[PDB]
Amino acid sequence: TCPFYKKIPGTGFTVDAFQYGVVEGCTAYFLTHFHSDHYAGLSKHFTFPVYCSEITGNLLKNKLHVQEQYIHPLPLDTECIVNGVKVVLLDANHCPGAVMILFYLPNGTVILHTGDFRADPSMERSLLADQKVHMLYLDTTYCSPEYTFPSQQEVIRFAINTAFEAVTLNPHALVVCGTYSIGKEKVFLAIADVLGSKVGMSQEKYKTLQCLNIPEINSLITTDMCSSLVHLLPMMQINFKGLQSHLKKCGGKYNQILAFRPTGWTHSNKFTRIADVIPQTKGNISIYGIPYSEHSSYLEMKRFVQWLKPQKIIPTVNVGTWKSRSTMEKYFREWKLEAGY
Ligand code: NI
Repeated sequence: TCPFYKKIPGTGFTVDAFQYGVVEGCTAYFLTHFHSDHYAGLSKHFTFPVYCSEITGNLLKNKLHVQEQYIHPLPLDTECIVNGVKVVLLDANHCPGAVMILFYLPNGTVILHTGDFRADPSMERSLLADQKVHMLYLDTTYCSPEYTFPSQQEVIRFAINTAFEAVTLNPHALVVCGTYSIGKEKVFLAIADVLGSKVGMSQEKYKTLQCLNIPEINSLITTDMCSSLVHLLPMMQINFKGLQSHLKKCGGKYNQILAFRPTGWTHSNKFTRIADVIPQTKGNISIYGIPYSEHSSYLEMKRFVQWLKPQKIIPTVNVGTWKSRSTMEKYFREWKLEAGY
């Protein structure tokens, strides 16, 4: 049965609620983004209206085979009426296609559902600037001050400089990047661009990338692994055994692997600057963990919320333990007392 923090009161609507069967009274199911914990339950047999971005709708049709008649894509930054209620989709600065949803309830209440997001000051000049929000359903993934990490731009500067140095010292090195979902495409696209290579990958992952409206993509990716010196592999294979095995398959073209694992936060963020990051090495194989996040840091989250000044906050992440819920509630009250709302 569908939990309360996935229901929008005063509407027939649910958010990211596909794993509960037919939800009683739901007339439209919104999907914020194409990540498995959020789409869990959708397939070609789904027969209710799904509201989402254009990119999410390309993935629903091609990857999960949802029939076209039930997919309702909306443009961003545009007031739309759905089943008699005004809504707006806003860019979430998460993975490709990911949105926040503003609902303008018939009674005058305004609700923002962030989905998954990485808060940014640019959001302070979207259509959020123009009116008050009563309720915030918030992505609280990293809602604790110990969660620090660098900007995406610093992380990509590190990756590009590292890969270019390596391959210029040894033209026979291969670069490998891990993946398990959409998101974090800048990692492998930026490295391939500095090296003058396309990115090589499986047919399944090429298919997923072709749904994402990325400009000039045919110029950047390929299924011909032999023509490429940046390969994508599943995240589970990014270890010394899996990489050894891959190097065997390359027919003696290469004699060294430099590999990247984009993670979210890890506790090595509590000690080490991005500049100081070092790999794990065994023989001719080196693996770097790089903290490329598509969720808000604590500080980014706090800034957004203190700007928005919501009357009530409903967390959507870390909701399963009393200790988590109490920690989050304490920071929300600190933020409100400090800012004065
Ligand atoms: Ni996500």
